Amino acid sequence: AKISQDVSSSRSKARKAYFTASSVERRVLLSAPLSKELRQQYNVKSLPIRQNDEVLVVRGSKKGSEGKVNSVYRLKFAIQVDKLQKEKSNGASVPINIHPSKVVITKLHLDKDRKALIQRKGGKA
Amino acid sequence: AISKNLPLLNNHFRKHWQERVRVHFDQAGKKASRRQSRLRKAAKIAPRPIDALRPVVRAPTVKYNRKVRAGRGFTLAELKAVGIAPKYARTIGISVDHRRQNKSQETFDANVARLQEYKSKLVIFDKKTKASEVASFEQVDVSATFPVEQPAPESGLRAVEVPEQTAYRTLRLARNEKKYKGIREKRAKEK
Amino acid sequence: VAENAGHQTSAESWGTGRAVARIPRVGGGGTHRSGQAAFGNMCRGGRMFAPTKTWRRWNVKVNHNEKRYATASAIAASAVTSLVLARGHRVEQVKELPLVVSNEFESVTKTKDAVAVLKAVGAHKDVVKVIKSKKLRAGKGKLRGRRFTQRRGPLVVYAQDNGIVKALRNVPGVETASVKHLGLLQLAPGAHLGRFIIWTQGAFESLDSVYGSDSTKSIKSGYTLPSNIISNTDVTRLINSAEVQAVVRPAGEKTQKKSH
Amino acid sequence: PTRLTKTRKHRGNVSAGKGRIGKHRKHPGGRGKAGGQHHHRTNLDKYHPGYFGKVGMRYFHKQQNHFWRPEINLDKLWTLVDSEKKDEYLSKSSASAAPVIDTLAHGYGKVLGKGRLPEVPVIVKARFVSKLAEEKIRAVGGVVELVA
RNA sequence: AGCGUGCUACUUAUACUUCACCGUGAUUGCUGUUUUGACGCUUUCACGAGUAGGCAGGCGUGGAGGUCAGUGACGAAGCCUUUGCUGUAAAGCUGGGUCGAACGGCCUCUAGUGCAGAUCUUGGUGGUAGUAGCAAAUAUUCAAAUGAGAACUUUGAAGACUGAAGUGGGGAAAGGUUCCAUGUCAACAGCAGUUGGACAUGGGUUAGUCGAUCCUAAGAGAUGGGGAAGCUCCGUUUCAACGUGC
RNA sequence: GGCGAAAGACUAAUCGAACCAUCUAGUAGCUGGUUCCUGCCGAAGUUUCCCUCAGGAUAGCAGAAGCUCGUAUCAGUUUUAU
RNA sequence: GCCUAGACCGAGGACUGCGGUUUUUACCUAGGAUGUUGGCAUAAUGAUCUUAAGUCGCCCGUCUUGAAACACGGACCAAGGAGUCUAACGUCUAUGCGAGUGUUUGGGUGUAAAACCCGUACGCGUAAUGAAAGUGAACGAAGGUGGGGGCCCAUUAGGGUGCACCAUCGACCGAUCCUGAUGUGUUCGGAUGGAUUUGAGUAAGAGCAUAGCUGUUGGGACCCGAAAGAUGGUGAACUAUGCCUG
RNA sequence: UGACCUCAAAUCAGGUAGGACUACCCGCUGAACUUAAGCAUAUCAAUAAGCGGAGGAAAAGAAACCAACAGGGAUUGCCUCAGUAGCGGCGAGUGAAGCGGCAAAAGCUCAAAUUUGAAAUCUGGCGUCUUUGGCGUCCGAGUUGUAAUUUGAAGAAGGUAUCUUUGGGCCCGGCUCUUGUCUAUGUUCCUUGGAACAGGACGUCACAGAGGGUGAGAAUCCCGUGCGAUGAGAUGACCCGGGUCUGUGUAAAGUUCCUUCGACGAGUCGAGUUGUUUGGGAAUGCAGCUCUAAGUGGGUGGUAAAUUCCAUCUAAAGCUAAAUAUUGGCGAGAGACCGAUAGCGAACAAGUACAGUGAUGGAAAGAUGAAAAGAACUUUGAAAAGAGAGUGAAAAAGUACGUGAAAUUGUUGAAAGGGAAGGGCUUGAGAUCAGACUUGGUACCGGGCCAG
Ligand SMILES: CC[C@H]1CN2CCc3cc(OC)c(OC)cc3[C@@H]2C[C@@H]1C[C@H]1NCCc2cc(O)c(OC)cc21
Ligand SMILES: [NH3+]CCC[NH2+]CCCC[NH2+]CCC[NH3+]
Ligand SMILES: [Mg+2]
Ligand SMILES: [Mg+2]
Ligand SMILES: [Mg+2]
Ligand SMILES: [Mg+2]
Ligand SMILES: [Mg+2]
Ligand SMILES: [Mg+2]
Ligand SMILES: [Mg+2]
Ligand SMILES: [Mg+2]
Ligand SMILES: [Mg+2]
Ligand SMILES: [Mg+2]
Ligand SMILES: [Mg+2]
Ligand SMILES: [Mg+2]
Ligand SMILES: [Mg+2]
Ligand SMILES: [Mg+2]
Ligand SMILES: [Mg+2]
Ligand SMILES: [Mg+2]
Ligand SMILES: [Mg+2]
Ligand SMILES: [Mg+2]
Ligand SMILES: [Mg+2]
Ligand SMILES: [Mg+2]
Ligand SMILES: [Mg+2]
Ligand SMILES: [Mg+2]
Ligand SMILES: [Mg+2]
Ligand SMILES: [Mg+2]
Ligand SMILES: [Mg+2]
Ligand SMILES: [Mg+2]
Ligand SMILES: [Mg+2]
Ligand SMILES: [Mg+2]
Ligand SMILES: [Mg+2]
Ligand SMILES: [Mg+2]
Ligand SMILES: [Mg+2]
Ligand SMILES: [Mg+2]
Ligand SMILES: [Mg+2]
Ligand SMILES: [Mg+2]
Ligand SMILES: [Mg+2]
Ligand SMILES: [Mg+2]
Ligand SMILES: [Mg+2]
Ligand SMILES: [Mg+2]
Ligand SMILES: [Mg+2]
Ligand SMILES: [Mg+2]
Ligand SMILES: [Mg+2]
Ligand SMILES: [Mg+2]
Ligand SMILES: [Mg+2]
Ligand SMILES: [Mg+2]
Ligand SMILES: [Mg+2]
Ligand SMILES: [Mg+2]
Ligand SMILES: [Mg+2]
Ligand SMILES: [Mg+2]
Ligand SMILES: [Mg+2]
Ligand SMILES: [Mg+2]
Ligand SMILES: [Mg+2]
Ligand SMILES: [Mg+2]
Ligand SMILES: [Mg+2]
Ligand SMILES: [Mg+2]
Ligand SMILES: [Mg+2]
Ligand SMILES: [Mg+2]
Ligand SMILES: [Mg+2]
Ligand SMILES: [Mg+2]
Ligand SMILES: [Mg+2]
Ligand SMILES: [Mg+2]
Ligand SMILES: [Mg+2]
Ligand SMILES: [Mg+2]
Ligand SMILES: [Mg+2]
Ligand SMILES: [Mg+2]
Ligand SMILES: [Mg+2]
Ligand SMILES: [Mg+2]
Ligand SMILES: [Mg+2]
Ligand SMILES: [Mg+2]
Ligand SMILES: [Mg+2]
Ligand SMILES: [Mg+2]
Ligand SMILES: [Mg+2]
Ligand SMILES: [Mg+2]
Ligand SMILES: [Mg+2]
Ligand SMILES: [Mg+2]
Ligand SMILES: [Mg+2]
Ligand SMILES: [Mg+2]
Ligand SMILES: [Mg+2]
Ligand SMILES: [Mg+2]
Ligand SMILES: [Mg+2]
Ligand SMILES: [Mg+2]
Ligand SMILES: [Mg+2]
Ligand SMILES: [Mg+2]
Ligand SMILES: [Mg+2]
Ligand SMILES: [Mg+2]
Ligand SMILES: [Mg+2]
Ligand SMILES: [Mg+2]
Ligand SMILES: [Mg+2]
Ligand SMILES: [Mg+2]
Repeated sequence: AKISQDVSSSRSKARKAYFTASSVERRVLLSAPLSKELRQQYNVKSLPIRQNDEVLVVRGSKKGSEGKVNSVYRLKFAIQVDKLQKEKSNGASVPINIHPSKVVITKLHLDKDRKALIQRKGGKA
Repeated sequence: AISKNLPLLNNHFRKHWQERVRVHFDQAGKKASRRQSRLRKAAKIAPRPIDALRPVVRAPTVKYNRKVRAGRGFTLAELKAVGIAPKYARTIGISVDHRRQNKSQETFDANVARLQEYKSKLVIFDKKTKASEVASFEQVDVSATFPVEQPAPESGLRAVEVPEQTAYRTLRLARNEKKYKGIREKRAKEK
Repeated sequence: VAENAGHQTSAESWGTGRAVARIPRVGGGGTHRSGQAAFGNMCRGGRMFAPTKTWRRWNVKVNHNEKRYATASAIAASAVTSLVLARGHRVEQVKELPLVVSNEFESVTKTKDAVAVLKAVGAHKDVVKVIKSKKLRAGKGKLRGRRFTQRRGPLVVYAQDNGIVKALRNVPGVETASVKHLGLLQLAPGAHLGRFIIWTQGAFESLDSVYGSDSTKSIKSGYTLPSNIISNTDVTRLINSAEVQAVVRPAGEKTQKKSH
Repeated sequence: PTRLTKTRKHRGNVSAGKGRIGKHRKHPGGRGKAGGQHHHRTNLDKYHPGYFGKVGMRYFHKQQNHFWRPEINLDKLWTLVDSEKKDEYLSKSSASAAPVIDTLAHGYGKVLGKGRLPEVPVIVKARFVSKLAEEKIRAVGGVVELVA
C-alpha cells in the first residue's frame, strides 16, 4: 500500500502521466532487465534500453530471437531489433515492435555515461 | 395550506437560502490542521509554555454568580501586590488586563495566590544559561497546571440554629420594603 | 451535479399554436441546436429531476452507549466457533477460540516471521483464502478506484506494538488493531458477526480493564457492560427441566388424526 | 431508503396516489398560514384557539438571566447530599450536627415544598423558599438559611 | 310460429348443491420424541367483485459492505432464436447461433431504480410514393471532332432572339479569387455531363498624373471648466495666463 | 423612447410598447402526463365556514397500527307495555 | 320396502374412531379406489407453435354522470423521461440508557475525512400558573365509591388483594372573586375560612437520543406549460421623419 | 538691487495612477417576478442587475463596550442563547443581543507641552563607499512647527532609597520550502492460447500484495510503491544554537515613596424635522436641512418628560497577526458520483463549426486490430468496383471498421387470404419438444403409461 500523500493511486492520473510522458521520461519507462550473466557481471538488474544494445526476446512469437537494438522508438513505446522483420505481401519488410520489458539485455553499449550510471546504481562497470 | 392537528411551524426559507448553505465537510480536516498549527507553535518556542497565565474571575449575572472561570488578565493591582510590572509580566507568560478592577478582596486574593504560585514555579533563563539546563525542562500546559477550580460547596455537619422569623417572612418583608421605600420616604418627608 | 448543469441556455417556450410541445426551446438559428428543447428533465441536455445537493445527510449519529453495546456483542461473537465459520473464516484447524498467542508476536518485525507465526498458530489458511479470493470487481466501480475485491482475513489485536503492525501490513487480508481502540467496522464486517480474532496475551489481559467486569471497573467513564434480558440462554433445558415439566399437562399428538 | 417508500409501489398506477379528480396541484388553499381568518378558520379555531390577537404587555429588551431560578422540591432535596454519606447522615444527624445542603451551589434558585422529607434535621441554604417548604423543613427540626 | 288462458316436458349464468386445487381469515395440536426449520409443522371451518385510495408480500435495475477460497479467452457480458423448464405473475434458469473481457448467486446497504402515451426529448425509419411534380422569359436543327459513353461539350453550317431605356460595353455598394491556364467528375449544377462560378494544381492585380490620402458639410467629439455616488453628462472657445509661434 | 400629411402606422419578415441576456426552474384554485407483479381491505360527490361557486378547511365515509378485555351486553328486526 | 339403467369423481396415505356381524382379541360395505386383464415404451400420451373450423371479442390512455365515439393524445422504433433532497415538525414502531438523556462546537488520539476516547457547558425533561408584580403542589396508607386482568384462600359458587385503565365524588398548586387574626413606616401585611369561576397543573416521575415508514410546512418542491412584471444592454443595413451632399 | 505670498510653465530631475480577473471581501445604488390564496403597507430583500475600491484574506479591533453581578473586559468565528425579546394590514411573515462552552489570542500610536543653553528633524543634488543602505557636503523643506519626551492603563516636573535589565554586523549549522541521485523478490516447469499477464506445480521478497505499462486478471517482466540515505539551491529585521568583530552602556529602561500638576480631538456632540433602514417599539443606525454646546463635562443605562441619585465608559484622530470566508488563481489527494442522448456547452483541431447588423446564440462528433500486418499479384470492367488471391486468432474486424437490437427492407422457405387484420376458448391437421423397462433387480420377479 502507498503511504505518501504525494503519491496518487488514481488510474486516470497514472494513464495520463504515461501516455503524455515526454521523451526523457519515456527513456526511463523503456527500461529492460539484464540477463543473468550481465546482472552478475555489473551487479545491476535493469537499465534503460539504448540504441546499440543487444537483446534476447523472452516473450511473444519472437521469443528466443536475438539481435542488436536498431532504434528506441520512444514515440511508439517500443524498440526495433536488427532482424525482427515482418514481410508484407508487397515484398517490403517492416520492423516488428517489441516492448523492452519483454526482452533481456545480453550486451550493453557502454560509454562514459552508461558506466557512471552503473556505478551510480550501486553496480560495477 | 393549514391542515390537521399539527404544530404551527416557523420555517424561515422564503429567501434565496440555498445560496448561503455552509456544510462543514471540512470538520475533520480543520481539526487535523488545527492540531498541526498547535504542535508547530509549541515546538517553535519550547520549553516555553504556549499559554499565558490567566486569572480567575466570577461570572457576571444572577444566573452565573456561583460559577468562576478564567478571566482575561490579571489586574494592575494584583500584579502590584506580587511586585511585577505589567510590561515585564507580558514577557514572562502572564496576561495583563488594564480594564478589570478589584472591588472585593476574594477575587483579588485568589489571583494574588495564583500569581505567587506561578512565580514560584517560574524559571527565567539568561545568557549564562546553557542548553543542558534548557533541555532539563519540559513544556508544561499552564491551563492544566494552574487550573480554574470551583470553590467547594459547603457540606458536612453544622449546628442547627433557628431564628424566630422564618426565611419566607424575611423575603416577604424585604420585598415589601423595597416596593414601598420611595413612597414611604416621600410621605415621611412631607409629614 | 453542477449547480448550473442544464441551465446554460436562454431557451424560451414557443407557446402554443405552432404544433409543438410547450417545452422551452433554444433560440437563434444556423446551428442544429436551434429550436431544440431545453431545461426539462425529459430533455436531452436539460437538468435532472431534483439535482443532487451537497447538503444531503452523509454522516449518521449513533448513541455512544449503543455503539459500545454492539462492540461488546461483536467481541463476544468472535469466541463462538459456529459464528466464525458461518462468517467464512478457515478456522477448522484452530483448537479453541479465542486464539491467544504469546507476546513474542508483538515484536516480530519481518513479514516472513509474522507469516511463520500465523502458520504456526493455525491462522494462515484464512490468509490463503484471502489470497485465492482476489477477483476483478464487477461493474463500473472498477473505474472508480475499487478495481479488485477480496475476503477479510484475521484481525490481530495487540497491546504493545514492537513491529507487529508493520510486519503484518503487507499480508493480504490481515488487519492489526490495538486493544484500546476496537470498532464495529473491524469486529463485524458487513454487519456479519464472528470475526476471526487473534489476541496477543497482553491484549487479552487488557480486555478486562478496557470493558470492565464484575470485579474491575471499566476505564470508559461511567461505563458498564450490558445485561441480557434472559439469564439462561438455552431454553430447551428450561422447557425440559424438572421445575417446568413437573407442572405441565400431558402432550397431544404431533399431528392431529383426521377424524372426518 | 427509497426502496421502502410508497413511490416505488405507485409505479405503474397513473396518478401516484393523488387521485384522478383532485389532480395534485401546486398550492390549492394558499401557501403557509394563508387564509387563517377566512378559509382555514375551521382548522385554526378547532386546533389552535387563541392564535390571533394580543394579550399582556410587551417587555422591550428582556434578559432571561434575570429570571433564572431552577426549582428543587423537598422529595428531591436529599439527592444533593453526598451519596457516600447519605445513610450515615440519615442516621447520625442531629440538632448538634446536621448536613448542609447548598442548593445554589448545585444550581437551584428556589426550594419548593412538594413531597415529604426524612424526619432528620437539615440545614438548607437557598436563595428563595416557599412557605410550605420552609414549614416542612422546620418541622423535621431543620432550618432554611437565606443566601444570595 | 298471432292474441287471452291452462298444463306437461325440456334449454341454460361467473347463481345454488357435492367434490378437487389456490389464496385470505379464523381455528386444533406439536419439547423426558425437539428431532440440525416453532418467523416451522399440523387439524378444522368459513370466505374470495372492485375505480379513487390504503396496506402487505414479492419480481427487476445502477452502485456499496460481507460471503460463495463462485463463473469466465477450454469463451464473461450483450444480442437472435416454435431448445425447452420453473413461477398465478413481476420474472428466473437453460439448448443452439453470434461474440470477445469481464460477470454473477446469497446476507445486508444505498439510489439519478422499472414507461405506451405527456401536440414528451434526441436520434433513426416508414406508408404516402416511383406519387405531386421538374409547364413564365418565341427555338431549335444537321454534320464533324472529342470521348467508354454526347439532346446538353467543342467547331462548322443553318434557323432565331435581345434590338442601343439591350440578353451590348463599364462602374458605385456588396462579394473575395468566383479571374486565367492545366487537369479533372466522388459530391454539387432538383435530367445529363467529356462541360462549369464545382473539385485539384499553379499563375495573376506594376501609378508623381486614376482614386484614397487633404478640405469642410449636416454632424461627431477631446481640452479648460461645470454637473453627477459613479458608469459618465454638458459644452466647442465656452467666466482659460491656451504659440511644441512665424 | 423615437418618428408619424394620423393607419395605432412604422421603428431590420418582430409593434395597442422592438430585440438581446438576466431576475427565472417567475406564479398558475387551470390543461396534459406520471414507469413492476400479486394479495387483502375499500370510498365520495354530503354537513358547516370561507370574495366561497373549476378551490380549500371542517365533519362524514376508507385504510393501517393496534390496545383493554372474552359472551361480558350488543342489533338499519320482531313482540309486549307506554 | 324391493328390483333396475347411466354419468362425473377417487382428495387422503402405517395404526388410532364410531358402528355392524360376531361363527372371533376376528371379519366388515364402518374416519376418501381397489382388483384383474390387454396393449405400448422407435411409441399410445402431454405441452407449445402455425393454421382451419365453431363461438364470443369495438381502441388504448384520459377528463367525465356517461367514450368505440362524429371528445382529446397517439404514423413507427430505440435511448432518455416525472413525489426528490433539506430545515423544522405530528403519530406509530425498533433500539440504548433512564430521573435523566444527548461522545462528534470543541479537545484527545489515530493504521488519518474512518475507528477509538474525553468533559464543561448547553438543549430537552424533571413544575405549574398569572398580563404582570408574584406565588408555587400529601387531611388520609397519595383519598372514597362502582368496575377491573392477574395473584392468594377456596371447593359450583364465594371471600381477600386488586396494577394499567374507565366512570364518579373529593383533596393539593397558580389565577379570579369574597372574608379579613396577631401586627404595623397607618397603609402595609394577609392568618383564617369560603365561592354554579379558571389553568396546556399535583395526586410514587418518563423522558432523552438515533433510525424507519407515513403525514405536515417552507423551499424550483412530482414533471412540462402562461398572458405578464423588472434590471442591464443592442439595433434607423428595413422603415418613419428632419438635415447635408449628389 | 532683493525678499515673501499666491499662482503658472518646461519633452525640467525622479516617481506614481489608470487596465485586467471573480469565488470570497469593503461600500454605494437598487427592482420586480414571488408570498399575502385578490391587493396598496409588508414579503421577496436592505436580494438580482448597475457603479466605486482591495487583499491573500478583506473587514473589525484594544471600549464614549457589556452589564446591574460576588461583576465581566480589544476584535473575529463556532455551539448556544432562539425561531426567543421584539417587529408585523400584530396578517402573511419576520427576528437580533447580553450572559455561558469553545477556536484563536497581542498589543498599541498620535493631537493637545518651551529644545528654547542653541530644528536637536527630513526629501533631493553632488562626491565616495563595503550599496534594500552608510559617510561627507550643498541647496531646499520646515518655526503657520520637523525631532526627542507623554497617550489616560496614564503621565510630567521636582525630591527620593537604592536596586534589576540591555546595542549592532557577518559565518556555520538546525528548522521551513523546492529539487537531483540511489534500493527486495521467478519471467523456473506443464497445459490452453495469436499473445500468458489464465489454470496447475515448485517457489521468492514483503516497512514494498497502492497504481500504471507490457500482445488477456502480473507483488515477484518494466516504471513505480515501501524504507530510508545522501547532494544542490533558496528563504526568514520580525525562529534558535553556536561562533566571531565591534559593544563609546557615567547611556537607556523599569521599579518604591512624597509634593505640585495632569494639556485629553467642534458645524462636533447633542436637539428638531425629513427620508430610508432596523428586532429597536413617543423613533436602531445612516443621510439631508435647521439649531448648535460643555468641562466632573460628555455619552450610554431598549417607554416620551421634569427633579434627585447611582453605574459605567471617555466620542468627534490612528495602526495591528491569529482563529473566519473563498463556484476565481496555483498545486495536490480523493469519492457508495456520471459513464459519450450521461457527466461541464465542450472526453474529439469546443466556446469550435455555424447563425445574427448587433447585443448575443451555439451544436453534432469517442471505440479496426496485439501489430497496418490498411489486401502484393491475376482477371472482368471506361472507371468506381467485382471475382480470385493475400494478411490476420478472426475480414461473422476492410478505415462506409468492436459488439451490431428495433423500427423499416430484399431474397429464400412455410402458410393463410370473397369490403381490414389482430384476440380469447376448444378441438383437428402439420411442425417442434418431452418422457421409465427406472442408475430396474435375478428365462423370470416386479415396475411405468394408456385402456377394457
Ligand atoms: C481554461 C483554463 C484557463 C482559464 N482560467 C480562468 C481565468 C484565469 C485568470 C487568471 O488571472 C486572473 C489566471 O492567472 C494564472 C489564470 C486563469 C485561468 C487560466 C487557464 C489556462 C492556464 N491553466 C494553467 C496552465 C496553462 C498553460 C498554458 O500554456 C496556457 O496557455 C494560455 C494557459 C494555462
Ligand atoms: N428589508 C427589505 C425591505 C425593506 N422594507 C422596510 C421595512 C419596513 C418595516 N418597518 C418596520 C416598522 C417600523 N418600526
Ligand atoms: Mg446535462
Ligand atoms: Mg452490468
Ligand atoms: Mg395518497
Ligand atoms: Mg391525472
Ligand atoms: Mg386536491
Ligand atoms: Mg370574507
Ligand atoms: Mg298461447
Ligand atoms: Mg354449470
Ligand atoms: Mg378483491
Ligand atoms: Mg387501484
Ligand atoms: Mg446511478
Ligand atoms: Mg476460475
Ligand atoms: Mg457468452
Ligand atoms: Mg478485447
Ligand atoms: Mg458479490
Ligand atoms: Mg428517474
Ligand atoms: Mg417509448
Ligand atoms: Mg401510462
Ligand atoms: Mg410524439
Ligand atoms: Mg422526431
Ligand atoms: Mg407524374
Ligand atoms: Mg407548375
Ligand atoms: Mg427581333
Ligand atoms: Mg425600345
Ligand atoms: Mg454592367
Ligand atoms: Mg472561368
Ligand atoms: Mg443533375
Ligand atoms: Mg450524374
Ligand atoms: Mg474552387
Ligand atoms: Mg488626382
Ligand atoms: Mg459644425
Ligand atoms: Mg462631449
Ligand atoms: Mg475635463
Ligand atoms: Mg390615427
Ligand atoms: Mg382605430
Ligand atoms: Mg418589421
Ligand atoms: Mg408605439
Ligand atoms: Mg416545475
Ligand atoms: Mg416557466
Ligand atoms: Mg378554480
Ligand atoms: Mg370486499
Ligand atoms: Mg376539469
Ligand atoms: Mg389418493
Ligand atoms: Mg360478435
Ligand atoms: Mg382528458
Ligand atoms: Mg378536460
Ligand atoms: Mg359532458
Ligand atoms: Mg375511452
Ligand atoms: Mg358519437
Ligand atoms: Mg374537437
Ligand atoms: Mg382538452
Ligand atoms: Mg392526432
Ligand atoms: Mg427506456
Ligand atoms: Mg443536562
Ligand atoms: Mg414565572
Ligand atoms: Mg402524575
Ligand atoms: Mg404588474
Ligand atoms: Mg437608411
Ligand atoms: Mg523629465
Ligand atoms: Mg422565486
Ligand atoms: Mg398575491
Ligand atoms: Mg395565486
Ligand atoms: Mg396579481
Ligand atoms: Mg450584484
Ligand atoms: Mg493580487
Ligand atoms: Mg488567515
Ligand atoms: Mg486589515
Ligand atoms: Mg482607550
Ligand atoms: Mg468583549
Ligand atoms: Mg428582514
Ligand atoms: Mg545629502
Ligand atoms: Mg492488462
Ligand atoms: Mg479622545
Ligand atoms: Mg423619520
Ligand atoms: Mg437605499
Ligand atoms: Mg428613523
Ligand atoms: Mg479612536
Ligand atoms: Mg481555491
Ligand atoms: Mg455530452
Ligand atoms: Mg451537449
Ligand atoms: Mg463504434
Ligand atoms: Mg471474432
Ligand atoms: Mg469483430
Ligand atoms: Mg461492425
Ligand atoms: Mg427487423
Ligand atoms: Mg375487393
Ligand atoms: Mg391449436
Ligand atoms: Mg395436435
